[PDB]
Amino acid sequence: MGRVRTKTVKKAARVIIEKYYTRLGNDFHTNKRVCEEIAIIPSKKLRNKIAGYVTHLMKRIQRGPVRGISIKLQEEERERRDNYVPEVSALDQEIIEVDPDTKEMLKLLDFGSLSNLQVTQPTVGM
Amino acid sequence: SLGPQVAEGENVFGVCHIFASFNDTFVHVTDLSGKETICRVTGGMKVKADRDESSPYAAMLAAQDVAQRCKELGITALHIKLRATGGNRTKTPGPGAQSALRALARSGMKIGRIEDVTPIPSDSTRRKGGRRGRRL
Amino acid sequence: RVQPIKLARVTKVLGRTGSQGQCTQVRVEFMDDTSRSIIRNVKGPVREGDVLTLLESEREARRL
Amino acid sequence: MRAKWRKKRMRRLKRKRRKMRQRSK
Amino acid sequence: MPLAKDLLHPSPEEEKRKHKKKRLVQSPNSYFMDVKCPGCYKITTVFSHAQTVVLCVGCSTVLCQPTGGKARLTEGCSFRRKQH
Amino acid sequence: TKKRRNNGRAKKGRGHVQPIRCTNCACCVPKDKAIKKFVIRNIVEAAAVRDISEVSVFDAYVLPKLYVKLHYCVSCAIHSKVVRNRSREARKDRTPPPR
Amino acid sequence: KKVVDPFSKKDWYDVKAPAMFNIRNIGKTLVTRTQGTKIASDGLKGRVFEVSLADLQNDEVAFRKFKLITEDVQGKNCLTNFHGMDLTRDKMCSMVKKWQTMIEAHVDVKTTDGYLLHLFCVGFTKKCNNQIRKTSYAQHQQVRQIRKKMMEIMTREVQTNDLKEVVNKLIPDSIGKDIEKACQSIYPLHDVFVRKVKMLKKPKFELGKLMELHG
RNA sequence: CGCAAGACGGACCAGAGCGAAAGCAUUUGCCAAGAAUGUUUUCAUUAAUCAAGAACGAAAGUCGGAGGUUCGAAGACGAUCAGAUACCGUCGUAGUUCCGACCAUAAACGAUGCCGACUGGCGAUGCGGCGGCGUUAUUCCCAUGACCCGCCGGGCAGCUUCCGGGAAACCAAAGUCUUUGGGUUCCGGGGGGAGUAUGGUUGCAAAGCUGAAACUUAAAGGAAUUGACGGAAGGGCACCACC
Ligand SMILES: [Mg+2]
Ligand SMILES: [Mg+2]
Ligand SMILES: [Mg+2]
Ligand SMILES: [Mg+2]
Ligand SMILES: [Mg+2]
Ligand SMILES: [Mg+2]
Ligand SMILES: [Mg+2]
Ligand SMILES: [Mg+2]
Ligand SMILES: [Mg+2]
Ligand SMILES: [Mg+2]
Ligand SMILES: [Mg+2]
Ligand SMILES: [Mg+2]
Ligand SMILES: [Mg+2]
Ligand SMILES: [Mg+2]
Ligand SMILES: [Mg+2]
Ligand SMILES: [Mg+2]
Ligand SMILES: [Mg+2]
Ligand SMILES: [Mg+2]
Ligand SMILES: [Mg+2]
Ligand SMILES: [Mg+2]
Ligand SMILES: [Mg+2]
Ligand SMILES: [Mg+2]
Ligand SMILES: [Mg+2]
Ligand SMILES: [Mg+2]
Ligand SMILES: [Mg+2]
Ligand SMILES: [Mg+2]
Ligand SMILES: [Mg+2]
Ligand SMILES: [Mg+2]
Ligand SMILES: [Mg+2]
Ligand SMILES: [Mg+2]
Ligand SMILES: [Mg+2]
Ligand SMILES: [Mg+2]
Ligand SMILES: [Mg+2]
Ligand SMILES: [Mg+2]
Ligand SMILES: [Mg+2]
Ligand SMILES: [Mg+2]
Ligand SMILES: [Mg+2]
Ligand SMILES: [Mg+2]
Ligand SMILES: [Mg+2]
Ligand SMILES: [Mg+2]
Ligand SMILES: [Mg+2]
Ligand SMILES: [Mg+2]
Ligand SMILES: [Mg+2]
Ligand SMILES: [Mg+2]
Ligand SMILES: [Mg+2]
Repeated sequence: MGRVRTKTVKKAARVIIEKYYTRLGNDFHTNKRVCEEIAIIPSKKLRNKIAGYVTHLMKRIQRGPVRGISIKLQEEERERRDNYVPEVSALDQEIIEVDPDTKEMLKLLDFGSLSNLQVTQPTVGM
Repeated sequence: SLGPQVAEGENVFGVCHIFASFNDTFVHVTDLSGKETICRVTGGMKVKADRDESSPYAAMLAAQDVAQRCKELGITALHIKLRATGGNRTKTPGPGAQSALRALARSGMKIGRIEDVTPIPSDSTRRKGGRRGRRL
Repeated sequence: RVQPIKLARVTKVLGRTGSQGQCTQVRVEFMDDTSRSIIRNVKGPVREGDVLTLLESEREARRL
Repeated sequence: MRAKWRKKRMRRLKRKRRKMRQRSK
Repeated sequence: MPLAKDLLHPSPEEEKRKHKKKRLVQSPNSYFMDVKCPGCYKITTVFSHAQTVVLCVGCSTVLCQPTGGKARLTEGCSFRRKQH
Repeated sequence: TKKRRNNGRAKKGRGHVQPIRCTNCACCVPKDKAIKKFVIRNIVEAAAVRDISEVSVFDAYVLPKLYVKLHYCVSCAIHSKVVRNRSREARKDRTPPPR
Repeated sequence: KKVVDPFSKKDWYDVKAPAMFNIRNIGKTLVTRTQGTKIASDGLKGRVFEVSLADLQNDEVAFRKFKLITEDVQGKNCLTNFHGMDLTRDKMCSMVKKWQTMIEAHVDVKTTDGYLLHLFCVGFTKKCNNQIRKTSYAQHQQVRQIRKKMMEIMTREVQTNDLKEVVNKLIPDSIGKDIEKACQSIYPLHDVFVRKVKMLKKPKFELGKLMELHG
């Protein structure tokens, strides 16, 4: 048997999805026609294997993103999550409080407010 | 082969002494004191080729031959004292050890407290073999 | 020196041991007390689930 | 060994020769 | 070590961590102190690393003890460093 | 050429160490150059433990362990696959193999 | 001895244990019945039985094997007496481990009776709960002081006692329990036992003193 | 179950310790010795390395006594093999052990003289001292011990790197070297003949120390690279391989 697609079958199927993503549905016999229209595959046997990897990749891409294919419609949802996140309109705030040996680090840099104190358990970690 | 005058609930105890060298294995069995002895079977009685005298099958053939004889008298439960060769030697039990021990739990007896006993020296004499060892 | 036959059912196939890889390691039940279990070495082509026949259930073979 | 045994053979021949010489005189 | 440390003016707190022979001028780690026992009252002055059993010139059977290093006092009160 | 920084031995700051006999070869190797192995195993086998725990006279019995300390000559320790020859730079790992 | 069926000439016996122990029935022995001159009661003495502790108190640990010799027979009853304790092997072998210090001592002593004992002790330094150094080693003088204390305690607790009172201390091991608390201001010493006792010399019989124990 | 004998001190036991090196492990006592550490003690150049000379020196071996458990050169057999005077097996003399005299060698190795100066980082580890929050033990104490966090000496080592060096493997010394000189002792000069011959000397002996030449030869050698091979290891494969 074998059935380990060669790198010339796993590179067509990767370019095709990038260029034509909105045609390539999820069944095999329609993809076998779209692929025959868009590119020039000089054989029937090769055309079918390319169109058969396209379907695998399509089923996988209807989940999370795959690391060889950069499609337009799935960039923008990452671009969003980098532009901002649903969590906060405030900063994670300046109103935060700390403990000793830093009050004296500031006493030589001149701060005077919004802090706390607790002298830690009296020997190094255990 | 009479025994004690009680047989109903309690268990008349005994002691095994499984000696399990390479080359051969003995299943003894004695009374609770150790002094007086009962049937003793050794792997080389059960098989007829020297190379087999220590093997799991020769040991399983001996454990039963001792269990049937003990059950014939009074002894229902057994204590176990497991022996390797010891004395500046292998001090790890041979191939019959595990095999004879399971073969009398299965053939009727009841196992008591099991212990390891093998002579271990506090720096013994010089071991046979030569300074360059027994090379193969 | 007299033991009845026992019938075991194969529950799992482990690997193909032996020097030419001829015999097969297998784990069996016992069909009267399904609690028991041993590892045996068979000679033909075992599948899974079929009833072997043991002439001495006490052994337990451990290699080739 | 071959250095060890060369040394040993030379030693035994030297013993034989010394014995012959000093027994001659 | 920064490749530019200046040696003519060491740290007033590092100059005291190095061995007594290895600092710019040698200087002992010992000192003198005025012990003052309870009871009989005299101001006998003792070396630190004493290595002798000293006595108070009066009502004491002992006043300090020898050890591997600094002497350990029994009950000596003041023991001020004498600072000359 | 030199093959090990420590000569394949533990001795540093010492003249002599008392020898010790191999456990199968009966050879005679230094106590720091021999290959040691502690072995802790049940007196019963793991196949048998469910049968022996079934015909005890007592209700709770945890079976005894067998403590043995073994020493191997190098030839016998290599013939019994206790250790294997390693790559040249992969020779300088001291941590014992992962369990 | 291969005359016909040498097991149809044996008689079974009982074996009792001194009145300190709860389960007072050790088990059974057997012996060729009285013949021309080798009277059986001769053959039933000097038999040593090694008995785990759990088969005596029913409530204590499974190590601490005791030993009991028989001294006289009274109509199918073998009456026995103390002979010396030991410890089972694997407990011992499983205490001895690396990065420690095994301290050992031993003494010879008498009871108020002529019973001359020969005791043995053993202890192990402790890794303190909060430690980080991989080793818990003791210096040599600390070891020596610990040994002095271990010999001294272990001799006091026997010299002032009859055989029965010392066996009563051996049963729960108050001896090692005390030493573990005494030697704690030198090195914590997390494990202390009395690993063996040998009986060296024993005084005259005195049947009545025996029956004191079995009363 | 008990008696006797001789040797051996396991597990703890470590890239730990001590000693000038060879070497050194059951408890307790006696005898002198020592490094490191602490010091606002004392003398004031007393030092470093060393021909001559001198102490110790594993195992084997020699001589005279005592002893003789295990192991075992030589030896007698049984196997294995073409043969087996060998590897393997049973037995066994000298020996192995102690006392008194000899012997002076070893891959006696870190294959690396000793003394002194300077040049990176990091953690640990054995000894001593100093500082410090807790925890723990005894009399509730303080003193002291076990632990935890640092610092200072000198010790056995380890990791790390383009300090630098080297033919390279590699080395914090085997560095500070054509930019060559801190002090001093032993010792090498292509390969063999050869640590042989001979003379001297020491030894009861076995042997040690000192030690040539004739003649013969174009290489012998060191570190590293690529193959080929292995009765070396880990994966995988083929009815011209097996089952
Ligand atoms: Mg070989
Ligand atoms: Mg090589
Ligand atoms: Mg040293
Ligand atoms: Mg050195
Ligand atoms: Mg040496
Ligand atoms: Mg002795
Ligand atoms: Mg020991
Ligand atoms: Mg030490
Ligand atoms: Mg000289
Ligand atoms: Mg010698
Ligand atoms: Mg000798
Ligand atoms: Mg002489
Ligand atoms: Mg003799
Ligand atoms: Mg011969
Ligand atoms: Mg041949
Ligand atoms: Mg022959
Ligand atoms: Mg031989
Ligand atoms: Mg022999
Ligand atoms: Mg000599
Ligand atoms: Mg001399
Ligand atoms: Mg030499
Ligand atoms: Mg040399
Ligand atoms: Mg230097
Ligand atoms: Mg310290
Ligand atoms: Mg240090
Ligand atoms: Mg470079
Ligand atoms: Mg460095
Ligand atoms: Mg350095
Ligand atoms: Mg270093
Ligand atoms: Mg240099
Ligand atoms: Mg230079
Ligand atoms: Mg210089
Ligand atoms: Mg030359
Ligand atoms: Mg030639
Ligand atoms: Mg030459
Ligand atoms: Mg020369
Ligand atoms: Mg001469
Ligand atoms: Mg001369
Ligand atoms: Mg002469
Ligand atoms: Mg010369
Ligand atoms: Mg080469
Ligand atoms: Mg392989
Ligand atoms: Mg195939
Ligand atoms: Mg063919
Ligand atoms: Mg075929």
